[PDB]
Amino acid sequence: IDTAPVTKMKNLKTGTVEVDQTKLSVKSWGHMEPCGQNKKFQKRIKDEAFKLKKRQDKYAKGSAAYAGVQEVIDQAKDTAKAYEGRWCGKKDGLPRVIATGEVTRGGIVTPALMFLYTTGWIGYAGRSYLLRTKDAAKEIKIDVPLALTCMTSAFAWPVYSWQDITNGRFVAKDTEIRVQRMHMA
Amino acid sequence: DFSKAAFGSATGLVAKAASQTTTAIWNLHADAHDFSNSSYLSKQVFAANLAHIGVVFIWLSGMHFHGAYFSNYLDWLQDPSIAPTAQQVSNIANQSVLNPIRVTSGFFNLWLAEGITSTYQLKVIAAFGLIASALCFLGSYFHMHSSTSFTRVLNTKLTSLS
Amino acid sequence: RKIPAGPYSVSVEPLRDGATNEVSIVTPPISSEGVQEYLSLAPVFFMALAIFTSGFAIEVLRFFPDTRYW
Amino acid sequence: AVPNTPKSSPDTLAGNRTEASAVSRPYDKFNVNYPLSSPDQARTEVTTKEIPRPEDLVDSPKFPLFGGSANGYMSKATRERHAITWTAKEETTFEMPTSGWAMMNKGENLCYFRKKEQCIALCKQLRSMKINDVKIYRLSKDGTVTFLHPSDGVFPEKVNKGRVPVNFRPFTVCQNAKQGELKFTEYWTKPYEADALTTLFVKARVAAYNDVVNLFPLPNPKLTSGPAEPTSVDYDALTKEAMEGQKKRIEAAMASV
Amino acid sequence: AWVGPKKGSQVRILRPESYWFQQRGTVVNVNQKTNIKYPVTVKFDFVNYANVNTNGFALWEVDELKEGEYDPDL
Amino acid sequence: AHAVKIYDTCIGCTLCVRACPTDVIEMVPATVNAAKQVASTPRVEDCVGCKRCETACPTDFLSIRVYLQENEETQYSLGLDLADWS
Amino acid sequence: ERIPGGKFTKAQGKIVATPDEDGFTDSEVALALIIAAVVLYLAIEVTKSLFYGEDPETTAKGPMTPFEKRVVEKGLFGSRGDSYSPFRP
Ligand code: CLA
Ligand code: CLA
Ligand code: CLA
Ligand SMILES: CC1=C(/C=C/C(C)=C/C=C/C(C)=C/C=C/C=C(C)/C=C/C=C(C)/C=C/C2=C(C)CCCC2(C)C)C(C)(C)CCC1
Ligand code: SF4
Repeated sequence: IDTAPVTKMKNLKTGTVEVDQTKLSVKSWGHMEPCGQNKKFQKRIKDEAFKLKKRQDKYAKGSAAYAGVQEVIDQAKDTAKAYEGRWCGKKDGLPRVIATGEVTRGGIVTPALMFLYTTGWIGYAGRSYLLRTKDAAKEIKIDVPLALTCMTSAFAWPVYSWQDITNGRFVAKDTEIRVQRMHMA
Repeated sequence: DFSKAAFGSATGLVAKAASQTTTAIWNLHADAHDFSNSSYLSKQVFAANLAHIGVVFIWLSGMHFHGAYFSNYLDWLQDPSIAPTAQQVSNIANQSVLNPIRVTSGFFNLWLAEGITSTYQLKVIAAFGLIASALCFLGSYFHMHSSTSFTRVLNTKLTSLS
Repeated sequence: RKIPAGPYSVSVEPLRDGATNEVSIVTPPISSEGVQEYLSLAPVFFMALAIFTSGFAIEVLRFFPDTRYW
Repeated sequence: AVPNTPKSSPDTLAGNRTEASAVSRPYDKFNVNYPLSSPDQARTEVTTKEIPRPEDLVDSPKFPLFGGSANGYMSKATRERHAITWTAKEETTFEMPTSGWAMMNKGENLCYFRKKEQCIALCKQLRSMKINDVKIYRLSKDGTVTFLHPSDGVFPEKVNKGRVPVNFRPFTVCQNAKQGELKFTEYWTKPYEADALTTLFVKARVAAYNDVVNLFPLPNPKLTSGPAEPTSVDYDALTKEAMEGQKKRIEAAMASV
Repeated sequence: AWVGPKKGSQVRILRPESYWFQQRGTVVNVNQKTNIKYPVTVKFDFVNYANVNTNGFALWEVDELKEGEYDPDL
Repeated sequence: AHAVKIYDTCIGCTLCVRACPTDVIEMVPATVNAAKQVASTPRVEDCVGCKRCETACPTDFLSIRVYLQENEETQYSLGLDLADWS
Repeated sequence: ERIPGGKFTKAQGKIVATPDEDGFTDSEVALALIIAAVVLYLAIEVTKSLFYGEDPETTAKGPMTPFEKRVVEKGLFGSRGDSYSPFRP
């Protein structure tokens, strides 16, 4: 006869909320540690290697299947060595993604920038093609030279897009597009 | 000419403003094999059937090719109790766990019922299946583009067909 | 074309006199401009783009397995 | 036959179908001139002698070459019938609206159906086969015959004189009043039935409400039995200045247009 | 005299409920009869949901646009 | 009885008349369109509500509008074939 | 006696202790039924009132109470409006 684990609150009657500046970093958090010395992560790596070796033992030495599983084992070892620098909890051992904004191992800022640049490239290439091919024929029938021209020319999307936004050539005036006014606004 | 007519459906789709919608694309797909009534309907049907036969021959050739190269057919012959696998899986991403896929199509039992004992025979069958698929595609082309109308096969020549 | 034959037919008219030594090429009269136009179709072009992107991702995953450089 | 059809007459099985439709569906009524659009529109009258009820016709020469089907109307279970009277030029096959096929007579033809939709479908089929004078009648429970379809003699596809417009609204579809504007009126849930005057009036009323700078306060009623409250605002001066404001606003608005 | 938009001139649709509202269309012909409520026949590149791209509009429901005072990019 | 209305935008196509499976719409003379004819619905009691007339109207929006009234269903509006209420 | 189903019933060992007697006897149950019968009569009255609606003479022939008069005059308690709003202010 017992309840769920009771958590302890802060009876914060002092009238101030203190945020520790030194705790605003992954290295200063007591629930996540680097994967290198995380015992649970090391156990996970050992279990993975043992399972890979057991799978390898099924196939005889020198066979193509043996070589395939051996390459898998080498890939797993290299992946473990790379992940030793990640951050993985203290009880799970699974490497975590830090989405605070700190530029750290396994962070989000660099992947976010790379994705945003790539997809702004995609969207600006498509928009440029639609602007230079204002025709359904050229939409169903891709003008491959012009399409690839737009695709390779959209590399400057972050600056050209902002220039068009600030110069009025990007957005359209609300009085010039098909906007929903059926309520007779 | 023929290449121009290959995208003729798309050209007709873009020709009229009424067909410049995604609904037109979905109709173009839905009405793909709906061969409209015309003087060449039977030619179209027979050529489509022969093309499908060629596709099935491609499939059979691929299955025999996997049996020849990516299968433990010989080991299964030496011991039928083992798991019949005929699809190798390359080590990309992390899919290496399922590298031998136990095929359950019964091709090993079928081939044993056909007297096939060597993977060379499976290679030969795959090659001849590709040849048969090529012949079926040639025949389908021919019938669609240069052959009899076939309009008599269901009413007039039904006795001969049956 | 009194004999009913389908559109885009490479067939000679079957209403011929005694055996003719004529050249009737049974191969599609395709055009290089037409072939290039067909391969520029939105389905063809975008499926080729998808195949290229998928294969590029495949090769990146093969030569750089997992996200080791995160 | 008693197992084939119920032994009792259609009227006996109907019971009080009338005097209950008037109660169950008091809205279900025909206008004063059902087949037509204006009261002064000839209104050709036909009787049972011309188009008799189907139960009074057995092996009529005007029936087409029809072999009977399970898809026909419900004898002894329904009393309303619709009849088609069309004249042929030759004996050919046609599709019955209730599936199956019949063959038309050389001269006069006559078919009976339950729904008017079947008759109109058959009329469309016949006119597609170059047949004029397709007349469609309706048979009631008591035998009264109402002439329909080319009601004024001219098919509705062709414009004819003497046809008053019906349900014609003199504006665009989205120029109907909104339901909120027609609230507390008989046209609240049916703004498409409001008059043009009413729709324009409420569309101006909503604009009038949104001008509180000139909207009038509309003083409170005197409901309490006590003496009138002295207050601190003169309603007479406010009414006079509101009259002046209304006059000047109307003058300016008419100057604008 | 001619009343309404000139033939072949781009006009912007002022009818709130029209499928091409605030969009642009080319005038085909304007019926020069005072009794016609919607004489201005305008053709649009886009078809509506009924797959029709030609409609008649009233004189007050179309705004005639000059040759270069509109946006060519719609 | 599903109320059916005609509006000024009608241009005398006669397509709505030809599309009606129960002869509801009818062509009256008028002086609002170049065709000098306008649809009218004097036999709304026969309207089943199929909205075939709306499918055939070429105007930007439906010059003929069918307003379904489910609280006023009729054997003619419900398309009853085996039950009679008359 | 019950056959326990569910891991937590077995783990926690909670026992469904039946009371020795009933709990409400029979007389108090009869009193509850009588009060419920009175409530049922009131419910029948309310149903008859609501089904036939409010008659037009009441609220038109019965003069409003001075409270109601002053409330409608001054626009209070949901008056001067077209809403119910029990949580008005
Ligand atoms: C030129 C191509 C293009 C561009 C610039 C945009 C841009 C936009 N779309 Mg969009 N979209 C596109 C194609 C495009 N779309 C296609 C093809 C579809 C059909 C699947 C959609 C379906 C779609 C929906 C359902 C929604 C958007 C939304 C949006 C807006 C937010 C961004 C977003 O959520 O993207 C996300 C994009 C998608 C989910 C679909 C992307 C599909 C492919 C990747 C895009 C096609 C690129 C094109 C073919 C490139 C060819 C170039 C070549 C011809 C040279 C933004 C204005 C959202 C919005 O309105 O927010 C305000 C929204 O809810 N779009
Ligand atoms: C001998 C077999 C055979 C043949 C020759 C045909 C032939 C035809 N059928 Mg048909 N049909 C068949 C079997 C067959 N059918 C069966 C078994 C069914 C019941 C399921 C149907 C149900 C059916 C309907 C309901 C309709 C047809 C129609 C048609 C006509 C046009 C087909 C078309 O345009 O499709 C074009 C091709 C496609 C749309 C293929 C798209 C892919 C399909 C929809 C799903 C496939 C998913 C795939 C298996 C899974 C992907 C892999 C996964 C791992 C991702 C054509 C005459 C249509 C018609 O109008 O006829 C006149 C029609 O409306 N058929
Ligand atoms: C890259 C993916 C891929 C590819 C190319 C193939 C290709 C092939 N497999 Mg295969 N397979 C795959 C993934 C794949 N498989 C996976 C993930 C499994 C689960 C372990 C299997 C299990 C499997 C078995 C057990 C067998 C094959 C067989 C085959 C061969 C027959 C051709 C075929 O599939 O008919 C084309 C058929 C289809 C495209 C689908 C038909 C409709 C299916 C059966 C219904 C269910 C659809 C799907 C499976 C459910 C999920 C779909 C969606 C929700 C994701 C062919 C070489 C057979 C063989 O003889 O190999 C030599 C065989 O016996 N495969
Ligand atoms: C034994 C006894 C007896 C008898 C008893 C009885 C018989 C009882 C009964 C009781 C009962 C039998 C009860 C019941 C109840 C019920 C109720 C109570 C209900 C209610 C309901 C409500 C309340 C609601 C309503 C409503 C609705 C639902 C709708 C309309 C509206 C309204 C709201 C109104 C005697 C006297 C001889 C003696 C003493 C004791
Ligand atoms: S189809 Fe529409 S526009 Fe044409 S006559 Fe009928 S209601 Fe009028």
